[PDB]
Amino acid sequence: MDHYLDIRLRPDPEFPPAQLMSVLFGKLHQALVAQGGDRIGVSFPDLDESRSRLGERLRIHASADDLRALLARPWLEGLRDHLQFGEPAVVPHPTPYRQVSRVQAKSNPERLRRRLMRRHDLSEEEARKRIPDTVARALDLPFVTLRSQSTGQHFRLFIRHGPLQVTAEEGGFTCYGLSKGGFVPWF
Amino acid sequence: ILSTASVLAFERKLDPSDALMSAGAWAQRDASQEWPAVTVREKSVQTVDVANLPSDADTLKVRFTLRVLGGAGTPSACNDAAYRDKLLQTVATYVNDQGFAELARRYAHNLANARFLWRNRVGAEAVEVRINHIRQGEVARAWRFDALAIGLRDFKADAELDALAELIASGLSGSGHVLLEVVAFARIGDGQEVFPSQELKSKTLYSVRDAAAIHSQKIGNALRTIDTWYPDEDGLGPIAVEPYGSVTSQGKAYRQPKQKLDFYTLLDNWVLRDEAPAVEQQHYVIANLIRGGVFGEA
Repeated sequence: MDHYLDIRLRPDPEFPPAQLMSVLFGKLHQALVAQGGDRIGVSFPDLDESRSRLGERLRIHASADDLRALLARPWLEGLRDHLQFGEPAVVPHPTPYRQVSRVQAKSNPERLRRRLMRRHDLSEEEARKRIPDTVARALDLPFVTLRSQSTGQHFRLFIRHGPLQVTAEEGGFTCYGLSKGGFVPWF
Repeated sequence: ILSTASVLAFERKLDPSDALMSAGAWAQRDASQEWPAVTVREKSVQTVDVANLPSDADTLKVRFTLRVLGGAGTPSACNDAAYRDKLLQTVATYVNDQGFAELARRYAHNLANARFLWRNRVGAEAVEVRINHIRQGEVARAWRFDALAIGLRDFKADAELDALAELIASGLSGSGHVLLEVVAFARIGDGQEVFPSQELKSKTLYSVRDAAAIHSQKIGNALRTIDTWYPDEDGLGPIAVEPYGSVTSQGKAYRQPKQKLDFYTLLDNWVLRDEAPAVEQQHYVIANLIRGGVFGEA
């Protein structure tokens, strides 16, 4: 999109930036379910690939009316004293483009064993011989930790910012602001 | 010569209790005396202790009592009699120039915004704090604040907050017994996770009697976040009043002893060699004396 809003974490004595980053991402996800649509995507400008850090900025990309609607909604109630806003402003030009997609992994071999039990009626030893322990993949990606409201689990949502492309293509976003095809301007 | 005392123990003024967290539904906060307590239940991940609301409850009621004592400059143990007399005279000239007025304004602010709701506040929808002054057991004066309208960063003047600050002033000056019952409701959501204090199977949560709770020292550390007079870079807000005023989350210690802004050099300049610092730094010194502790050498 052509408009962006930069949301920076204020430094807090009581909270690390990753905790406030996760809470802001969670309330943003609830705001995108409350809004609907696939037109709104996010980006993390001070990302550090070396230490796997998301920084302390979130850059949301949408139209201008969407950003001005999201300024005055109750998804920022309780977070306004931990954050500072810029203005919804036009993206500078030219900028490279990159994708912001969630990267899931097979980090629980036992869950895949239970899936093979449910789909092939096998046993525990058949699943453990068919799925060994070496298939687990640990990620060198920064992440936010959310709690679901439908189910009662807490999960690390790992994020990877894709390679820089000189142009953007058409694609929608999920209700997490993440790329299901769409691209955001990286600056 | 008047060297500093070899022992000083200041007793803790502003005594809080352990903050009992219960649960219920919003819009019936006025009947929240028989609300079921948030229980610490164990679950398997290793096993951890988690604390959630009930699935039909969207409000966390954290309740504690706060006792404001008064007699702040008087130490509970002190070797040198002349040092004790000089420090008592110093605090007496402080209270004579200015009462516990800015300090109680900031303490009343940290009671007003529900900062003692530590992690139960950053994702809340609407927070309401009710503060009852309890005299002879029933009530003496009732307060009610929108804790999300009152920010964590700005100490803004208010008509009711002036009254609560006058009450904490009359407590800290020793001119009256002050006991405040501080409840606080937090719209977190149906069955959302609450965050009681954490004990030392990896994670154990604090519970008093089958009921989750925040430690009393955590509530007291949330009340002490009034220090705005440290050398402020980075846009950080108020910090908790400590000697060599440090934040363990950021890993950085402001008011370093290299500069002359820690508690100890300020107190030694104010008491021994009569170098009275600025009004803000002496507010910080008196906030340390209200905090209490062991200030003395070996």
